[PDB]
Amino acid sequence: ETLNGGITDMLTELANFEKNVSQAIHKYNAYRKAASVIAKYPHKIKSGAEAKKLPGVGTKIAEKIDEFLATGKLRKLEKIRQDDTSSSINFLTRVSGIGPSAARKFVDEGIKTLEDLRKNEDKLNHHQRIGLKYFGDFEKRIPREEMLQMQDIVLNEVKKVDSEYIATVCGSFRRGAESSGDMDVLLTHPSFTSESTKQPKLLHQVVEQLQKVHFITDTLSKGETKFMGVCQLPSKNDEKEYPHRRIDIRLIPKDQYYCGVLYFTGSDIFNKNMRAHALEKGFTINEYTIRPLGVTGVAGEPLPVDSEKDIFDYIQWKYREPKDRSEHHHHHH
DNA sequence: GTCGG
DNA sequence: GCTGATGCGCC
DNA sequence: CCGACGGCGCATCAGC
Ligand SMILES: [Mn+2]
Ligand SMILES: [Mn+2]
Ligand SMILES: [Mn+2]
Ligand SMILES: [Mn+2]
Ligand SMILES: [Mn+2]
Ligand SMILES: [Mn+2]
Ligand code: NA
Ligand code: NA
Ligand code: NA
Ligand code: NA
Ligand code: NA
Ligand code: NA
Ligand code: NA
Repeated sequence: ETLNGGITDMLTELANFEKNVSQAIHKYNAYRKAASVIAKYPHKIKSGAEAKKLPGVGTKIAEKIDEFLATGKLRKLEKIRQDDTSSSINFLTRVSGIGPSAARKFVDEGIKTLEDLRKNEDKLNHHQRIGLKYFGDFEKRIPREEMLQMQDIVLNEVKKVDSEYIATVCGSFRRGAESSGDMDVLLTHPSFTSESTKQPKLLHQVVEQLQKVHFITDTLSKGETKFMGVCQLPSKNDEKEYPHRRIDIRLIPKDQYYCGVLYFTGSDIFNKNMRAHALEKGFTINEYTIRPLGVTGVAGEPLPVDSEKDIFDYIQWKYREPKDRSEHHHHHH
């Protein structure tokens, strides 16, 4: 059903090879960009020349597209698929906590399959152990209806610790997706701003309560402002158990909420595009601030921002609503 | 790998 | 302890 | 070996 679906799958697959196997993070991003603009292109691509007009598609991808349009495949990708070392490395990176470095190391030590991973628990750190343990569950997408139940648990229990926390479920959920990979919760509290931490355990207290009602079930990593863990909906009595889910919680300075929500709403590729455009307009954006770059490449004072749209306005973009910050594709008949 | 120099 | 590099993660 | 490319939190290491 997807317009230019073959091409866009081909680019995503090369991208992943580059990140996981080549550890070539810049080529990964070039292939992701190429895939993103091709998938948002509303016409069927017929040659490499055409694709080459799109920003981020250059001679080599045009050559591949030309090849893919002739044969319906890419010999470069056939070779990679036959390579059992690449394949196992690629696979191992899908476990949370195993990245391209650990995957390569595991694979040359004879750990090539899940079965092999579950045999060598003792080599895994705590993150990796938890990612192994929930590997199948984490592959499942969360239906928006379960996101609503998880939301109702998180808001209720946040309120119970302190009425002046505000929690906002961002990510794909806030962009309106019908399913989400995980749940990302943006949290503020007026004791925490860019200038002061008036209370010390602001994030912890929330996490503690979420463990106490048995909603958060495991921890991957945790600091003063970002928690990363596992969570799970409580089931109907006797009914089947719900799969475990990833949950991310980020506490942001109350007075930098808009930059924070912009960041945490994504998509990841919108953020990258938006922040790249800001750079070429002479601004630098992160989850806290938008700052102008000095003539010498150095960021100055933060600019005032009273809404998400103020940030767009600064870099001369039409405000795009959350739903329009997702990636999209087109269809053929 | 692509683009701005 | 601090700073800076590497690895892995978030959007 | 042209160099930038989005920006940063948490975990852990190295060197001081
Ligand atoms: Mn579709
Ligand atoms: Mn489009
Ligand atoms: Mn998410
Ligand atoms: Mn997440
Ligand atoms: Mn028809
Ligand atoms: Mn994501
Ligand atoms: Na097609
Ligand atoms: Na181009
Ligand atoms: Na991974
Ligand atoms: Na920890
Ligand atoms: Na489970
Ligand atoms: Na631009
Ligand atoms: Na205002």
